[PDB]
Amino acid sequence: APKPGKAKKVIGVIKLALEAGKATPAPPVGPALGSKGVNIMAFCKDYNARTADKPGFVIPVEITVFDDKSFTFILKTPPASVLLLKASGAEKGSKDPQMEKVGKITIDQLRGIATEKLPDLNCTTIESAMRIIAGTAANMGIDID
Amino acid sequence: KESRIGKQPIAVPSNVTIALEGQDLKVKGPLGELALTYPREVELTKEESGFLRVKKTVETRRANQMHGLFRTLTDNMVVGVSKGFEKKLILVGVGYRATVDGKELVLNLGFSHPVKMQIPDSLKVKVEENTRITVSGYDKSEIGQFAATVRKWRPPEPYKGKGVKYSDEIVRRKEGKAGKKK
Amino acid sequence: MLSPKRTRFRKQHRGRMKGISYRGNRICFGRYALQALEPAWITSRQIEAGRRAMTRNARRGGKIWVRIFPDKPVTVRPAETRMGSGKGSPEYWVAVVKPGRILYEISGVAENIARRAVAIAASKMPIRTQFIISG
Amino acid sequence: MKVRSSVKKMCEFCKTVKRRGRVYVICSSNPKHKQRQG
RNA sequence: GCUCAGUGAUAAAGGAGGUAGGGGUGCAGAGACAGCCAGGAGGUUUGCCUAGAAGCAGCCACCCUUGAAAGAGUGCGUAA
Repeated sequence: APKPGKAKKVIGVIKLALEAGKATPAPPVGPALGSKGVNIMAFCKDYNARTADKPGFVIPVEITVFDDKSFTFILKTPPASVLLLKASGAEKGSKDPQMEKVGKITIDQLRGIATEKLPDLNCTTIESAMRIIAGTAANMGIDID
Repeated sequence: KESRIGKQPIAVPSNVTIALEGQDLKVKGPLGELALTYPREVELTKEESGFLRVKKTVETRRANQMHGLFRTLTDNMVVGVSKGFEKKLILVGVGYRATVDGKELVLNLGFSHPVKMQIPDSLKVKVEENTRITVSGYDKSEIGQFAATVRKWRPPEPYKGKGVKYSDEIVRRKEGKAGKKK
Repeated sequence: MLSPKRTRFRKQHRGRMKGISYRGNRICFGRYALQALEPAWITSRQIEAGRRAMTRNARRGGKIWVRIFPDKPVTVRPAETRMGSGKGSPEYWVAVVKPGRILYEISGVAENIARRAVAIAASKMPIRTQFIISG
Repeated sequence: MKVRSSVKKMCEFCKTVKRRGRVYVICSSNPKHKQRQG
């Protein structure tokens, strides 16, 4: 494993898909990690604060509770799907992969997405990362130049 | 899948001495002495090297049924009269407890009357806690069979698992509630 | 041993399954195949329940071929005595499935997927079936 | 245990052992797989 | 020489390594198989649909990366 990171896992962690600046509503985040331990009142302020550096998309949040009332979380990179939708300028993917295409992306696009979304992909070289996300567009109906 | 036959060389330390005469090998040790009768058509001798030897008449598929059988009835007695065997029994549920009263053991598993279990020969029973029921024995058939009778009363129900269960027995707790739609 | 036919003046005698002489085909279409051992009166409700089952475990794949065709009609007596010959269409129609002849054929797929496919198809057949391959 | 004529194994957790001329199939996974005759 | 069924002194489709004989094939001390110990990862929480379904209702897709090994993947399970 040339890419360190293999540590302890499975410790009662919850993962959601909230949007940068969206966590105040009760119905949404409410039922989510509400009976775990973390207070619904908190997190929200500490969420839209760190995600304020780029409000406009969804950022993978990792919530991990403890034996106390406190809590900790880490900000990750957006899905390799939503990114291909932004570069292609489309709302949703296609209904039939390959059969129907919704948009197309250049090599520079797939390359830029692999870089921005690198500190989350388990790879070694750059030519790989790009090819890793390339297979994602081939599922939502998005051919590459 | 499954491989081929394989003998398990189990003899000496001389903590167990064998003495065969006629289709009846005798097993001794620091604990006690066991005896088992074996059918004919087979021979057995005590090698000078220090290993329980056993041979067969022919290489027929039926011979393996015998040779591969007596092979164990000669080793289970060895470790049985040396290392010994002790089974731990644990109970679950309120009101369930184990208490000894001499040579007999009494239990209370829902039954209106306290059931009693007698202790046979070549077998010993001890109860450290009202939840633990250990029973030391020499051989395996006795100590084992005596474990089925003490669990024959009321086994662990697939809802809460109460009554009598072997040590580290995964009864696999199953949800009793039904009708729910995933 | 039947397939979709067309309207016509069909209404003749019964017939009689003779020796294996006639039937004795081989494996032309498809990789593997399936033959019979003893002649019989295979109805349409059997071939249809066997064909759909052949592709029931596949769904969208290769193609099914039928190198057979029914002929010998089937007349049955209602419940009365015997005044004349039967109708010929009360229940259905059949033919003759003598041994040596080929029935179902599968190809364009793997060996395993084409093996279990014939299995269920054989269950639909009232007469015992023999599994083959090629050569 | 369901009688039936054709027992046949159910899941990979089936050993299908013949006992007293009667082929049985004990499954430690789901008792529903436990069949008698076959 | 086989059956050890009392089958032979009724009875099918089908099911089961109960069992004898003959031939051949795959893996195999660059050490296979059963068992024991450990790993079984990341994007993809994938697309579509759905109140929700993140291997595991269903439809389509089912490629790629890091490696000794690990399929967007079998069975159980959760409202998810």
